[PDB]
Amino acid sequence: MDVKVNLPASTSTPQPRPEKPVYLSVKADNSMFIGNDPVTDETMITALNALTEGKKDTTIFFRADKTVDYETLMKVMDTLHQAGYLKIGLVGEETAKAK
Repeated sequence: MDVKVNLPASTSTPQPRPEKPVYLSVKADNSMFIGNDPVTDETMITALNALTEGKKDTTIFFRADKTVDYETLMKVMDTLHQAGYLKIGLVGEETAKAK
């Protein structure tokens, strides 16, 4: 008793490529979670470039959880700063200060 069986199957579905704004969202001690596109603090740059095709000339909103520490915001800033990003909108924050 022996026979070679197979599981043939195929499905043709659409694949639209719409355009939408870039919105960042972080939570916990330090965890990035984009809309249906979760990432880490390590692949944050690589992933970002893979999604925005490496475009730092786009107004991206930086949404940081209310449970973020000073060290976290200091790392993300210094990281995105050295990695470019010269146009990052500050969500829920439009106030300036100097002294």
